[PDB]
Amino acid sequence: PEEAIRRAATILAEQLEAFVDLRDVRQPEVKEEKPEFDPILLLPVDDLELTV
DNA sequence: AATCTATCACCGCAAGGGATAAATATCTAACACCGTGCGTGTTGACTATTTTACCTCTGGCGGTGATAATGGTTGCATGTACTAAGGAGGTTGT
Repeated sequence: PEEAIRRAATILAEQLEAFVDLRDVRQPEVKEEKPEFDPILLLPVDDLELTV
């Protein structure tokens, strides 16, 4: 389950035609985000640049 | 505990979205002034703060009435189911 997740769950990209613009009408509304910056002592191990 | 090939995919690395912070412009608030009026001060006359004195409230409680009145109240403990004990007394027995 440490492999069988990171595209195995994003199959959600195949369950969303029912709900998030069913048609052809993307509208002006945002994504409104989360930033925390380099090189803060709290930053994830991914901020060493990794390998699969 | 090292090796990797061969998974399912994260990175490989192009694009672009929001963000925030700069500059501007607006807002308000903090203040310093002024003016008001109140609680700044002593003095003085008031009248009723307190005390004691006096004259005379409220409520302390002790005292007990007499034409005569002279057989009383009191209602439901409980109705069941048990059974252990004591109580009775005549008698046929110990």
